[PDB]
Amino acid sequence: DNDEKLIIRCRVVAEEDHMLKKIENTMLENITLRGVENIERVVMMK
Amino acid sequence: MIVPVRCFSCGKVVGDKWESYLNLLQEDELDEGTALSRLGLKRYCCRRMILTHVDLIEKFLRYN
Amino acid sequence: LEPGHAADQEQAKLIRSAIEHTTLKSVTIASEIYYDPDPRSTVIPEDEEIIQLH
Amino acid sequence: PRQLHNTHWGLVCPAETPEGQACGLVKNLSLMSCISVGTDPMPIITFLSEWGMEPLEDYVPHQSPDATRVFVNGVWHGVHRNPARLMETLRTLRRKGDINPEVSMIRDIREKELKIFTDAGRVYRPLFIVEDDESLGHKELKVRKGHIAKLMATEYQDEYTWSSLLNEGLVEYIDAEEEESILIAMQPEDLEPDVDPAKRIRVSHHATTFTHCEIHPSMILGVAASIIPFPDHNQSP
Amino acid sequence: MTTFRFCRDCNNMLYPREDKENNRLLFECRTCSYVEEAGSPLVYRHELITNIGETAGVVQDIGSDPTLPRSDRECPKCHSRENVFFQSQQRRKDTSMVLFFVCLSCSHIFTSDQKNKRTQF
Amino acid sequence: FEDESAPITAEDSWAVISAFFREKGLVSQQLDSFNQFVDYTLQDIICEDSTLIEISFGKIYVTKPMVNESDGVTHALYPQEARLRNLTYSSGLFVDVKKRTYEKVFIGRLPIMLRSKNCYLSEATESDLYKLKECPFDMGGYFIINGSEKVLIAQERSAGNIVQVFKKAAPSPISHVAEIRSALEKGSRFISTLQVKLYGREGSSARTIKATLPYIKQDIPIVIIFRALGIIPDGEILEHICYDVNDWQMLEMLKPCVEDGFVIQDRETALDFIGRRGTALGIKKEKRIQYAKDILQKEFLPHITQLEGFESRKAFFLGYMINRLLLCALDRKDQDDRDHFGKKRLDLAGPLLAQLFKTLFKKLTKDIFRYMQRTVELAINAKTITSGLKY
Amino acid sequence: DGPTMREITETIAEAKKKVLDVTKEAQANLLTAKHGMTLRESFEDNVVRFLNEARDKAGRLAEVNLKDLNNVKQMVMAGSKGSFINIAQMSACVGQQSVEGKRIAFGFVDRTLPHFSKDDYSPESKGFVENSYLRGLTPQEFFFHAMGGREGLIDTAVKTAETGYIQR
Ligand SMILES: [Zn+2]
Ligand SMILES: [Zn+2]
Ligand SMILES: [Zn+2]
Repeated sequence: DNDEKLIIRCRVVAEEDHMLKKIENTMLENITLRGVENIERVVMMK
Repeated sequence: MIVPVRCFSCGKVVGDKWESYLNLLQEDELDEGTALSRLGLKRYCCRRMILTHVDLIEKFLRYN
Repeated sequence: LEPGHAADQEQAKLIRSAIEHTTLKSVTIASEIYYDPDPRSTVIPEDEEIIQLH
Repeated sequence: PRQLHNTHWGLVCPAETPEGQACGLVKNLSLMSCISVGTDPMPIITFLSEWGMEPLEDYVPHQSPDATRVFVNGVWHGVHRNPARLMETLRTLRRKGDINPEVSMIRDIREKELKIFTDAGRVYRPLFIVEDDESLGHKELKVRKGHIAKLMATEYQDEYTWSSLLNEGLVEYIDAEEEESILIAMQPEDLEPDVDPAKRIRVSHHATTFTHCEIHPSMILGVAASIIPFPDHNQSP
Repeated sequence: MTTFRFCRDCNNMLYPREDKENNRLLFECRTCSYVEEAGSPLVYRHELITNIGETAGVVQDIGSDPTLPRSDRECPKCHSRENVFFQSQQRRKDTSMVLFFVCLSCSHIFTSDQKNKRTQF
Repeated sequence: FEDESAPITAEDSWAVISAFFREKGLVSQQLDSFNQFVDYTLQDIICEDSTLIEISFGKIYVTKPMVNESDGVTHALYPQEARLRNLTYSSGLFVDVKKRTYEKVFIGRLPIMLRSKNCYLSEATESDLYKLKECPFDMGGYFIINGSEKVLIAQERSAGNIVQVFKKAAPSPISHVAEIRSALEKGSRFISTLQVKLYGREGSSARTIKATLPYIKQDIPIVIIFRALGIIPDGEILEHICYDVNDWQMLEMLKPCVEDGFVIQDRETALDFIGRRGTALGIKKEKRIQYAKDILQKEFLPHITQLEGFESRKAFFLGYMINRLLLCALDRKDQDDRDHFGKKRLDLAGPLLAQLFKTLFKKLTKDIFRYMQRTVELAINAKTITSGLKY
Repeated sequence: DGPTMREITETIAEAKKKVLDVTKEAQANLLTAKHGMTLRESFEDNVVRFLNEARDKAGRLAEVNLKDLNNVKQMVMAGSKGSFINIAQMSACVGQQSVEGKRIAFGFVDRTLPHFSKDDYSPESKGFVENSYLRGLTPQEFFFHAMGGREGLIDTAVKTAETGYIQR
């Protein structure tokens, strides 16, 4: 976290850049980080 | 169609002034409002009578 | 918010972030695929440090 | 389709529409709109390649990347490398009659496109043309007082006409599409460079590049709304 | 920032291949028996947050476009005060409303973006 | 003496506007469109399908207006009388026919618009109008059919020939499409739709593109369409689409397109894959191939050319459209505004009655080839045209 | 009153300056969004607050200045007819116009009408009407109020028909 740049670096574990680029889309879209499905914005109000 | 005989609102005869109104303008060169006041039509109700008549008959009589 | 904690601006932040849906995608600036064949060192200046932790 | 859209400015009336189900879909042409009747493209086409248009078969995008794509009724006929030459001549030629006045030409300077249209059913209107220069310093409308008097002598003899106005490059007809490539002044005084507390506020000419001026704003209306007095003092409905 | 290669002989695109022994990157073709070595190890990029295209349109003739607003800003290059200016031409919901100015003597492009991270445009 | 060079002022606009209206009056939209019909569209309707299988029509004259009588017969008809007798202010049509061997002439009544060039009242003066019992103020631009005065209302439609792109909502498997309605001033008005589709939503898996051609019952990968036209190598194909070699963005977008069409590497093949999607099992290859060639020469982007040498022009235009779509996908341009009036056309009298009188002159010319397919060996139904008009 | 209209005119002037700084502020990228709301949305929400808070202050201004004998006021007073917004629009300023909840939108490319230059987000460009009905509208104003107007006239036929079917 100190590191000044955030970087994630991924490899698989024979035809290997397809699985990469689907893998990538799973990454980017079907990973829930924090939060509850379906709740797209939340706003505070007083 | 034709000058109306009286002011709608006051009764003043106004049917006997159209000839003259128009001679006052074309023959003695008066502007429409000094003309109308010459004819004695000094309330706005009768003014409007002269001032806004439209002599449509003139165009009706062109048909045979 | 829970009865004690309802006029902490900072406890309703936390609550908003425990709820609001968050994917890798909202945080990700770019992705890339490189040929970097030797898993013990690297074509990438910048991840020398990263790698150098294993 | 029911809403008034910015692009009906000046071609359809912003007021006259029937209530109900037609609302919006029944329109009436502005007092001065017209609609093209179509005219054949083939001199334009031919002129274009006299003026340096390159044909699609020779086009090599990789070797002419800066080029302007030229379309005529919706066909890509090729590319050109000085469209600004081309366009200054085209317009000259339509402002003297040699390309018909109801033809439309647009150049889109950043899109690197020049689109011309010569088909029927486009609706249009006239505007003044505004030119730098003169000599006399600023951008001025091309008509001037003498043109007007020739107009009015003609009126009073009841020969200078409408068309004399188009032929001389003083007025030109503009359709919605070419309206997007211009900038129009609302009153001729926005060209020259203590107020009556009772007059309406207007916010000035922050404009040195007009290419045209409206003839009169009150032409945006149609037949009916041209009969209401002071419709600029009424709620819209 | 991938840059895209084609067969010398066929003009078809090339695809990456690992040289399994010597641990290197090749581009081969699928039609020919053409191969060549790779120029970089980058084979693919995906910008979720992108600027390509902010400055789409800046053309030699930008200054004859009468629609464009103009300002008396000065350039960083020419010390000129003849610009035309526009907003991002990306067309995002998620764009900033920053200004890009085009110097009409020297053709240099410059922003009003106080948080300028950009070298080029 | 006041400078002739002087700049005008706001008052002076009304002069110009009076001048506009003295010349044009208030319904030129009506008149100018009828007159161009009369003068130019008519005749052009006869010299598209002029000949059959021999017989070819030539020149047209149009009569002044007149009536087929009850008894004492055929007579100049003024608009006043057509109104009062429930008549139909019409004139008639005359071609110039030719018999020529290979194994004047009335043809009907055209309702004429008042104040057009062909109606008596355009030339008339004031006086003449009063004698005729026509008010000097009437302006024309309507017809009289069966005595009732009848106006055509302009109709609004989209223009043709225009490329529009569109995003498509959420449960759809296409995400953008691009679409043109291709069509003609000369030929007919045959209206093919090309659509160009980008498959898969924002990060589906290989987003591809493919195009829907007419009579072809599968969508065809766009690279296969470019090879069927003749542009074979990835390299040249992408070049008609992405006119900037440093847009790595777009070209990365075109990769799955290139894998989609990697099975077909020359134009015969390409023909054939398309040909097969248009013919039945059985049909032989060279007949397939030519199916595909004919679809593409005749029914794919026909506003460009419908004749033989014209492939670099369609390839480019297909390319451009794909460029359009991508630019929208990549979020550099907005989806097209379907409410831009500049993109609309309004159809009046002219073109409405040419929908019509072309449609029926093409019944009337097909009734001629049945004086002829059934002749084992100047005999024409006139009315069909007269009453299709008036009806 | 002449004094009141000078105060109305400034009231209005002040709001146009506040939008101008918001503008420049966004144009230097120093504006912040707050949380999920875009930048641009943030900007709009702000200039429309500003312009309507103008409209309103300008009208309260008028309302105060007019006298007890003011017959419009006498009607509102009694209840019989007219409200604030009426006084306001007639006498001080008609206000921001809008179509689907937003400022007049760029129907031509990057602009609301060809009498403006591109990228113009100012009041006048996207639909504020400064004037009152007494004073009358400008051409531009005129057209954007009718855009607005129109939206109601459709929204009211759709209302009335949606409404009758529910009722039954
Ligand atoms: Zn009286
Ligand atoms: Zn090869
Ligand atoms: Zn510079």
